[PDB]
Amino acid sequence: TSKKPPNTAFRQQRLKAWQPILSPQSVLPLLIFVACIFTPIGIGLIVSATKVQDLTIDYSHCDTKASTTAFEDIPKKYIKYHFKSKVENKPQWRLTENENGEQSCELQFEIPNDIKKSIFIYYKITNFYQNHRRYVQSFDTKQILGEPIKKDDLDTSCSPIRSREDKIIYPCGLIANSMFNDTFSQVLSGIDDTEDYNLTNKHISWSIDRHRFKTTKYNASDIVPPPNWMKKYPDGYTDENLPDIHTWEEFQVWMRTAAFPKFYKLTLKNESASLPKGKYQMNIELNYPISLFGGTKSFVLTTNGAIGGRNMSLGVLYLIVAGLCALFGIIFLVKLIFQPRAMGDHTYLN
Amino acid sequence: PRVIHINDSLANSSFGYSDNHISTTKYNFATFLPKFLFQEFSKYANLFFLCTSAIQQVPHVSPTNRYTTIGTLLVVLIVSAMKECIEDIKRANSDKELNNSTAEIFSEAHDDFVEKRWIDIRVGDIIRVKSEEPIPADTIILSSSEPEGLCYIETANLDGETNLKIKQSRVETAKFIDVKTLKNMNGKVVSEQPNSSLYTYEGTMTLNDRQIPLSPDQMILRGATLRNTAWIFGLVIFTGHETKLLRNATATPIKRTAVEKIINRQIIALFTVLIVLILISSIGNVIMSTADAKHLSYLYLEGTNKAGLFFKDFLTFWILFSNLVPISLFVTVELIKYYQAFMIGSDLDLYYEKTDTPTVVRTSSLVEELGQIEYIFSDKTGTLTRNIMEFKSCSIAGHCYIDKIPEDKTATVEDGIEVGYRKFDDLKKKLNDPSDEDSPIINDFLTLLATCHTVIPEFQSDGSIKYQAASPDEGALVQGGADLGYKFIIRKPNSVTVLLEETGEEKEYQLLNICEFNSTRKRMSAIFRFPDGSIKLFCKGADTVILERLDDEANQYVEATMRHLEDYASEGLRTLCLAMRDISEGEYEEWNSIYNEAATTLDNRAEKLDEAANLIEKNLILIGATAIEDKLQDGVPETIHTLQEAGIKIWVLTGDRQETAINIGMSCRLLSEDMNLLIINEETRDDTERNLLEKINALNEHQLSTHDMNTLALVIDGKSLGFALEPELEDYLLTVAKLCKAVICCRVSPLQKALVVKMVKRKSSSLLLAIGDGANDVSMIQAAHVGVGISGMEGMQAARSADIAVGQFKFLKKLLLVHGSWSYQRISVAILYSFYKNTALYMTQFWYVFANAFSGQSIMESWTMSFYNLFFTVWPPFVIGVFDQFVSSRLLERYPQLYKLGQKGQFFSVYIFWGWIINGFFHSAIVFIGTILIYRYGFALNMHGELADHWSWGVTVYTTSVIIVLGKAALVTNQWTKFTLIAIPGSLLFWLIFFPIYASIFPHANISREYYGVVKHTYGSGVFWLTLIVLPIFALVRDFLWKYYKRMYEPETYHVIQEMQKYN
Ligand SMILES: CCCCC/C=C/C/C=C\C/C=C\C/C=C\CCCC(=O)O[C@H](COC(=O)CCCCCCCCCCCCCCCCC)COP(=O)(O)O[C@@H]1[C@H](O)[C@@H](O)[C@H](OP(=O)(O)O)[C@@H](O)[C@H]1O
Ligand SMILES: *[C@@H]1O[C@H](CO)[C@@H](O[C@@H]2O[C@H](CO)[C@@H](O[C@@H]3O[C@H](CO)[C@@H](O)[C@H](O[C@@H]4O[C@H](CO)[C@@H](O)[C@H](O)[C@@H]4O)[C@@H]3O)[C@H](O)[C@H]2NC(C)=O)[C@H](O)[C@H]1NC(C)=O
Ligand SMILES: Nc1ncnc2c1ncn2[C@@H]1O[C@H](COP(=O)(O)OP(=O)(O)CP(=O)(O)O)[C@@H](O)[C@H]1O
Ligand SMILES: *[C@@H]1O[C@H](CO)[C@@H](O[C@@H]2O[C@H](CO)[C@@H](O)[C@H](O)[C@H]2NC(C)=O)[C@H](O)[C@H]1NC(C)=O
Ligand SMILES: *[C@@H]1O[C@H](CO)[C@@H](O[C@@H]2O[C@H](CO)[C@@H](O)[C@H](O)[C@H]2NC(C)=O)[C@H](O)[C@H]1NC(C)=O
Ligand SMILES: [Mg+2]
Repeated sequence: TSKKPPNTAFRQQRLKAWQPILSPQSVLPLLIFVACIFTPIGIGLIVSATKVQDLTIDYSHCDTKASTTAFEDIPKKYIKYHFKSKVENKPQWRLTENENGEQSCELQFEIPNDIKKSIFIYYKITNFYQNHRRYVQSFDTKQILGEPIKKDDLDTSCSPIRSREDKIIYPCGLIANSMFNDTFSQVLSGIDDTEDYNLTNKHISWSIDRHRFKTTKYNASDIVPPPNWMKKYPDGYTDENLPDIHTWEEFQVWMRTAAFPKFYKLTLKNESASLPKGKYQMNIELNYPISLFGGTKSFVLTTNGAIGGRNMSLGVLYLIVAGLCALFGIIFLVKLIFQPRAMGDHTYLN
Repeated sequence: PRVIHINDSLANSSFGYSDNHISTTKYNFATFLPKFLFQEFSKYANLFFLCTSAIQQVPHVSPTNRYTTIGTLLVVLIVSAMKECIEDIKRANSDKELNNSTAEIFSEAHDDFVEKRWIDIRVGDIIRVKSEEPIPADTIILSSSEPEGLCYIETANLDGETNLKIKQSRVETAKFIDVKTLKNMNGKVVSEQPNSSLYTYEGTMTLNDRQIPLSPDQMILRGATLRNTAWIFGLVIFTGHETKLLRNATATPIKRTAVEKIINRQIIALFTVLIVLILISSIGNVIMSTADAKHLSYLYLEGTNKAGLFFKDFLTFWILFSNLVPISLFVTVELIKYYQAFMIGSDLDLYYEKTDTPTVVRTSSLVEELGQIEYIFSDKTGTLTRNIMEFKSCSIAGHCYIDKIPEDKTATVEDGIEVGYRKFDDLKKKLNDPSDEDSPIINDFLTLLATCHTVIPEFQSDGSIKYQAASPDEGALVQGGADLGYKFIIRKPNSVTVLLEETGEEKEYQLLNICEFNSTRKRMSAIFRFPDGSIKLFCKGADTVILERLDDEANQYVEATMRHLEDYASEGLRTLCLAMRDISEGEYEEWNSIYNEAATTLDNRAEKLDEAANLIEKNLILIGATAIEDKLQDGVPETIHTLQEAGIKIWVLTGDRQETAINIGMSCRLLSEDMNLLIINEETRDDTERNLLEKINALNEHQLSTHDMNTLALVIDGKSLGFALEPELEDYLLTVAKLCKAVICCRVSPLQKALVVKMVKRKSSSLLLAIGDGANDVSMIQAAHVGVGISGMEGMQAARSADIAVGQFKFLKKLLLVHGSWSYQRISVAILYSFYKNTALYMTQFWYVFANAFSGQSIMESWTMSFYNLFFTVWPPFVIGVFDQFVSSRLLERYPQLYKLGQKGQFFSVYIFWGWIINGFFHSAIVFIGTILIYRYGFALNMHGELADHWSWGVTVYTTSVIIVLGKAALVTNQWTKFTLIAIPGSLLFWLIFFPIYASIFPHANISREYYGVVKHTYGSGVFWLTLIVLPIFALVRDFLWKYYKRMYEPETYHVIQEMQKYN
């Protein structure tokens, strides 16, 4: 019946604790230690990012601004390259067209040093916002897993490209429709006493993509290609022309929505042998027009880095942090030296 | 007409009257949602989020999942619901504990009273309530144990009156004393309807043959209490919520604080900036859709109708940005205030041992206001004093007597009229022998001490007799006569027995009539009949009323007694004058007929009785005066000085004269030996106006130095205060009161203290604190801002209606210095951090509209953003708002000037609000740019050349955001207890352990299909552990440096005090 409150350490707010002191002796060592630990990490990161030796060729406008009878030089405005040695011969290009007006761009460049690391080949697309809200979520996953989804059970995200001419569209999705279809030569054709260099076309997407993208079980009279697939797959889908999304890995790579309009898309790779120096040639079937999205396509050949590939943002951020720390520490030190506080007493400033 | 049978519980049940159960619960298991939902959806955040979730039901608009906002809303709703249910169960516990009590009901079959429960009582039952126990319901008395049929009820719950009321039964029905003869009475009671007018009843009780009338003279309400009677017989006529007192019960209005208004302004600012951001984003979207309509053709946009497209984009951005107003705040601050209210009534330093009464905080909505109080309207009797009385001195026949004579004036100087101090031994020596002339006056005094009172004595088994006195001064007068030698013993009705220890024989005096105490009379008169057969009148009262009604030609010692009232009033001791007169039978038989003239008028008793008594108090003979002292409470001279040191102007309201108030103020260390007293004692209203004008023009014409601005006090009387509070004159008193440091009001009417409080609070910006005792000043507490009720002996009426129940005045030194500074410093930081942690995260959704073509794409997941407000950022706020102390409580009472920091409003303002908001904006932009510079082309992985995606970057953004928020929280904390490590770093570890489990389990259930394989691309990637180290430090270095600079080179008072606490 005793209404006396308990007596302890918690009910009396008498818990043990520690109060942090912002004394300069407890602030300056912290900042100098942060600087001394961020400077080596920063220089190591910028050194690791310096070793990235890659190349990028803006092969756009090859249908109009490129020669036809011979390989004319590519303007320096487009070509970009970062190698251990200097480039002696300027990259060249030519326009070669065959039957049915199937134009193609033949690029020719020179690798001046043997690259020991593995090689990767992407296409960089600029001003193609994949992170758009109407673009990232507009694809069904059940049709990717491989099921005969009925017309009334289709995903509502792919609303415009849904059931054409009263026939269920197989790849209901804006990502599947606008697919990059510039077929690469799958091998770098060596020129002048230089052998070719084969490349791997599969095992490029994520593991979960290869594990989820299962071959469909549709027929051939109920599914129709999207409006952007009528050329390569004419007369609709058949029993043999029915694509297999489990092996067709480029489709799996393109479905992964990028983050910014300046992105890459893995197309070819080689991790089995080194790429020797010499002059190489690459054929690209000019099928994706740059006028559809207003940007600039580019063929990019890179290696691999412990952090990424030719980017110093981490290094410059480390350098900025270290510089701010080393500046403010010395500033406060000289401020307390040349003019101390001399205000430890209260002096009744109430 | 309410026809009520007497002796059959089946007959009155056909009417179907109410039962006896009292319902104090707010909710119920039957009708819970239709009221709780309407109560919850009444603020701003609740309705806003409800409209948001309602709009989030249209297709192709919601950027995230369809249930990302309703989840948190339902979570906080069920949290509020379970808290309300817990409080309802805690109230119903006491409800049932009060309702399951025992009560005795008559039985027709048993022909005797059976013991049952209170809830079983019906209208029409005959009950028998035992010795001094309260009445269960509104009963009409049938009989009683007293011979005539009277009883004494206490009405301290239905009024504030402290005396006992004589409720008597009719003599035509008081003959039913025995329980076995209760069955033979038949009849009905035609009662009135249920009302709330307490002092008016009308009924008609018909007995076996004819009807008797009823009246409020035999009506006992539920809040009353039986006293001085063995048992009574009552007939329940109103029960439950149909009584007179509990019919239309009062409701406490919503008491809002200034912090609530600042929160409202901050929420309005957040809504405005939200509208601005939405407008800017929609403008960007429409201009980019119109300007680049040719390049964005692969998306198959509309183009042909932009009126609907703009509205859809507006709705999308609204749904994306509606999380800028954190609904978690309205629950976090409420739980913090609830815990703070709990942590107040758990301190032993606020607990009274001599009474066993800790601090009881009834309302937790006014806890921070303890840190910003400027005025304190304190009472003298009960609050400052111990409310106990002790007979110290008497002055009779022109002499003066004390027991402990001090040596300053032990020598009676014989300066003509005798002034000085003599011992009580010489009082007994002039008392013993009958030959002295003054000894008949000494004995008429000493019988007036032991007979004129209204104390009911009682014996115990030990023999030490306990006196039951309605006022503690009369009880101290009786105990002073008892230990002086004239012990007062057994008091039966209409006679008084006195044990005389001088002779050893026990006398007796026949009490003829006593007239009750009245505040208009301030007298108490009692005619008596003696063993002599002679009739004498005894009268006690103040010196300001009875000295006009004497015969100054008869007595020769009036100047000595007036100088003894002058040196008594120079010590502040309350005094009473005692008068007597022999009367004859013929005038007593006429004043008896004047009393039966007042017995005929039951409609008018205040006007008739009291001035009908004053017909016979036209002349008296003075015996002398008495002096009862009231001891001051402990710590008060220190607490008041400490409160005045902090800069808190105190208004002391004393119900006495001017000199007594000045003396008790000088003794209480309220004033000083050099404090300018602006005495204002004038009667004419125009003269008071002229005095106020003279004071104000004498004060304004000259400058006020540092010593002059501090050494100023005001002293006002009752009439001057009543004439200075008019709507045309109160401004002068207000502008003259703000200049002084201590106000002392004297002779204040009870119903005017609330008037003063409402006058001060209606024309100022300060917060008041009304502390008092008894039901005489309850209106002062129910009208001020922060009410305080001291648990005392004058009745527990103020303790049940005050916001904070305190044992004594000593505790306030710790209630306003520590539990005010902390309660105002913690909530502000908590609210600022709650705003900052939300704005710093839910702003990247705006900085990202420059990269997704202003489409309104979510950067992070849908469920992770919702969990951010439930499982990751709800523990650091509670720790910084409850378990944090910026300064020790031991080094806080020593320097009360820190209270000024809370008295002005330095730790909580809209300027600091905008500062925290722009700091969050800066951090959001910093993390956004630092992430987009690293995740440039997405090629930041070394796993066989695989790339990142849209989600492995949003996860990094979210993780960096929560790390930076936790780092800022750690930088804000002041004390590193053992409960903080489980809040700030504990949340980080909880997230780092919960993310892989979630991303590995939940995606397999078609709930979060965006985390397929992100664990390898995040943890396995070397970029995560590097950005999580390079970005938080880069964002927190600025705050760290600014805090160090304000702590080192430009400190403040609390900075220096915390420095001295840390180093010493
Ligand atoms: C390449 C180098 C990079 C270097 C980066 C450096 C940036 C520094 C920027 C500004 C610092 C400027 C001067 C630094 C010198 C002094 C700073 C003064 C700071 C100041 O008193 O007011 C602050 C506002 O401060 C911002 O909220 C900060 C203002 C930020 C405003 C942001 C305006 C919008 C920016 C958006 C940019 C977006 C651009 C687009 C990018 C995205 C698209 C690409 C108030 O909040 P506060 O939480 O700190 O309050 C403090 C603090 O709580 C504590 O020290 C004190 O308590 P006590 O002493 O009792 O313990 C307290 O009394 C108070 O002083
Ligand atoms: C590589 O990817 C390129 C980008 O999608 C693609 O270029 C587009 O190809 C599609 C498919 O042919 C083109 O779409 C046709 O456009 C014409 C107008 O130029 C339309 O008339 C035509 O609709 C027709 O409708 C008829 C009645 O329904 C039907 O019978 C016809 O068969 C036909 O479907 C198509 O809508 C589009 O214009 C091309 N350019 C752009 C910028 O989209 C390449 O063909 C593709 N190449 C390969 C080898 O895959
Ligand atoms: N039985 C009594 N008969 C006549 N006068 C009494 C009295 N009891 C008190 N008084 C006087 O009435 C005056 C004021 O009215 P009241 O009786 O309500 O006392 P009070 O409310 O002022 C308590 P305090 O004096 O401690 O503030 C007191 O100063 C007192 O001298
Ligand atoms: C590895 O590279 C060789 C050439 O360097 C490839 O051989 C060519 O294959 C194509 C395929 O149609 C033929 O048209 C050429 O005539 C072949 N050239 C020679 C010289 O044999 C070989 O196919 C590559 N390996 C794989 C697995 O593709
Ligand atoms: C990676 O590139 C190397 C170099 O071209 C490939 O190795 C050649 O593979 C072809 C396959 O037909 C052989 O004919 C060549 O003899 C190989 N070159 C050497 C020097 O032995 C390798 O196959 C490529 N990796 C792939 C395609 O996965
Ligand atoms: Mg009082």
